[PDB]
Amino acid sequence: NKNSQYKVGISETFKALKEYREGQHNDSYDEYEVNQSIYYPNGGDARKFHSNAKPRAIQIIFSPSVNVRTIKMAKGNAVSVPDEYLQRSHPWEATGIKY
Amino acid sequence: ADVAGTSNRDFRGREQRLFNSEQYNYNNSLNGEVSVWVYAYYSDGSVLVINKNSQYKVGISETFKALKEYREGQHNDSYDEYEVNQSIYYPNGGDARKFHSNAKPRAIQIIFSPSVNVRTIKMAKGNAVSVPDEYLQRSHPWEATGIKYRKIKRDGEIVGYSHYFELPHEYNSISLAVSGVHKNPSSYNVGSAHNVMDVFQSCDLALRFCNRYWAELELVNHYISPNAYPYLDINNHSYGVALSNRQ
Amino acid sequence: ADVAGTSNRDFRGREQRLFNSEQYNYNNSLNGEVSVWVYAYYSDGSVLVINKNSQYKVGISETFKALKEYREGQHNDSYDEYEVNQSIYYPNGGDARKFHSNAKPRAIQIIFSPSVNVRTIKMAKGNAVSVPDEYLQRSHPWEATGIKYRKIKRDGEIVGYSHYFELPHEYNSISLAVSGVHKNPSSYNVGSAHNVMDVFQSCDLALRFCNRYWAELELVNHYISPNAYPYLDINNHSYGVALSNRQ
Amino acid sequence: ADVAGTSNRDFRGREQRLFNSEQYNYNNSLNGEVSVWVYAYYSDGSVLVINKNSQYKVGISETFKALKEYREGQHNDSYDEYEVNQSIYYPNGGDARKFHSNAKPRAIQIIFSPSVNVRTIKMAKGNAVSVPDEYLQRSHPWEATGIKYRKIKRDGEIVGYSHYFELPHEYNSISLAVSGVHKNPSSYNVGSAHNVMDVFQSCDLALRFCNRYWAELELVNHYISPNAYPYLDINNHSYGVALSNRQ
Ligand SMILES: [Cl-]
Ligand SMILES: [Cl-]
Ligand SMILES: [Cl-]
Repeated sequence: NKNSQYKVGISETFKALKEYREGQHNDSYDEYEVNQSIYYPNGGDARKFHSNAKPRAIQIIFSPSVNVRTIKMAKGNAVSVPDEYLQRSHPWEATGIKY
Repeated sequence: ADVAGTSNRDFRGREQRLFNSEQYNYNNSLNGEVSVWVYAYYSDGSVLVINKNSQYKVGISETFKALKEYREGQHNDSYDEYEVNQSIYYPNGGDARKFHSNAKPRAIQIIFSPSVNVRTIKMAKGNAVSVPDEYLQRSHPWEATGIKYRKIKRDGEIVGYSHYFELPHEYNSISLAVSGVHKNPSSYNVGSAHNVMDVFQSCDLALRFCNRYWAELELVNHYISPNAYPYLDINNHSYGVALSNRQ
Repeated sequence: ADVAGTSNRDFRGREQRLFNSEQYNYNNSLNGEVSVWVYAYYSDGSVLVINKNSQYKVGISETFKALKEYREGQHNDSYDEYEVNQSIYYPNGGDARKFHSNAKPRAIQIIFSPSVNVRTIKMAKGNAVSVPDEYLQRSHPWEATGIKYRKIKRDGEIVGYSHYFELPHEYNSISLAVSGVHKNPSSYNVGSAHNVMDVFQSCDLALRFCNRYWAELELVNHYISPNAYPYLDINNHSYGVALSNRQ
Repeated sequence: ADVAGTSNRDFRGREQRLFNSEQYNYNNSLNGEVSVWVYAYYSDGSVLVINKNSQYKVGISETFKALKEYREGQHNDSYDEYEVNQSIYYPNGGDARKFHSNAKPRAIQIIFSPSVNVRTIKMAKGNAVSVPDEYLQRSHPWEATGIKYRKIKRDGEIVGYSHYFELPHEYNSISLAVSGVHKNPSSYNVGSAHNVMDVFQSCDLALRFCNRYWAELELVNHYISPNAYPYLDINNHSYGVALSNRQ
């Protein structure tokens, strides 16, 4: 959650959105290897096909004080590029119509 | 139809050249990305990359501690490295069991995308307690280092800009921020009242990436090359893809 | 000699076809195996296979707990998974630190060898405390599910039979047994007094196999294909070897 | 309509009574389940339940070692308990650091469903190396203990059968198997040639359940009561549901 005057946003990497269980085991070495295999195909040496730490869905909610026409989203790939290659990336999409 | 590669009717040929030219030129538009990379090189040959990609302007700011080597899911001497930090912040301030932490970076490479204006680049290279120039009272909060950036070139095209500095001495203990502004040859100020709130949104929409690769070879193979990123390796070899007016 | 592939004197050709036909037909004899496989699919993409191979008849019976994912030589949340079991056996019966155990199977595939009689197949799909139908008092101990089995076919031959069901809901918490009888088109009952003690010995001589593979790809490559086993993958692709009257 | 509870036209009333009667009677049909439970009582007040539910006949067979207390996801003295096993198998055979293992059961309760024929019940209560009666040479492989089974009754109906024996002495070290056959008052032998292969399939289709509950109270609340199972507690109190001709 972020709460601010005038404007507000959240920006998270692939890694930061993965499940983290505070004070429990997290397969932290294997999950480093998972990250390498997500960043580049066959880039890692993980002992699993699918990390259960990967999100299954995202909900974005705005307060009723937002102007919906101003909403912008940068949904990147796992190495934080909006649209396949930086050279051809618009840094956001205006997704207000979908809210 | 005309035969391939013999006439002005090779539309497949003309479209391939336009496809590459449009990518090059879109990146340099005010609609396009500007990107910075900081590479921290460690003595075990591993490399931390921090990347940020944003519209209008972009930067990275890291503390002394955040630039030290961290091996995800391995032992890191985490208690001794707290003590190392205390002895770096103030001479004889700590109780570490080592003279030199191998987690300290041996060098930094800063790379900008070719969409940066080099004259806008600014760097705050601080001491280990995050003061730019010895004491805050006498610190200019940045230096304009653009003149030091080398052109990373492939097939005669600029694919990026590199500033590299080694930290080979025991006293090279740094905090680091770098900043650049997207090219804007127009007289439309992207920060004028009309568009300033879009620049505020760009700060929130900027995407970050960070990862430690085991070797420069793994960085070139699995980070630089697959993403068409510019790079300069220890042997002064340039990587990247030339796009302007090219098939 | 006659030239290869031109006449009825290609004895190498005729023997190759008979070799394959004899394997197909031996399996369908009362001397031959009947085999069942249960595949438990987990959310991490791993697959538990349980196989049993026996003469006359064959089955597998597993508790709720035994079908849960177990990673040999890794951490399994073994204390929390005891608590998960208590909360599955009775609502609010446990003190687990999670809503959904990722060790719960997401789907089950049952496969029989082509030597099964499909009309004999029986399944006991129980609740998590191993009761077939809500309460023992009103439970028929099985359902005859043969009508639901799809033919796994290669080159027009039936190489096996598949029943697949997903468990995608939080309330899909099962115990499982399945049973089938070897084809017997004759009027020699293999369980008649003459041979009944041989069927008792078959129960003791049945060979079991179990293993967790990391991915369906590893299962296809290293389990299904090397052993000439039938299979149906998530993309509805059939695996196995056609043998009847084939080179 | 007629008023509730005043006439022979209370169809809701008649259907409720038939619904319960049909459950009672279905269980006693040859289509119905026969169920056995073994309860192993430990000194810490915990109770291991092993349950098996099958058509035609049912049993449980456990080694000395398998009946010992196992606490999932807690410390179990696993090395010392190996040594305990060696000293139980042969006097002075081990090097344990204790006189009495608190993992040894203090008592056993065997319960059968009311669908059992009590005259068919058989028990093999072995020594710790799984010999029924001192030496194999002189061992009958079972005793017919039906005469010792008490009727578990609720509202005048038999809801189950109980055999209970304490193991309070240091020398009470047992292996255990128990077996019973479903009621069959007909002259249709379910093991005659016509149906014998269905009895073989029943062995494979039998569903098993096992779990350690922390207390008899937790067993009554979360295992016995929710599943409409019969039970007899330490205070000689009967649990279960009367169904025959009852609303
Ligand atoms: Cl523009
Ligand atoms: Cl035969
Ligand atoms: Cl009947």
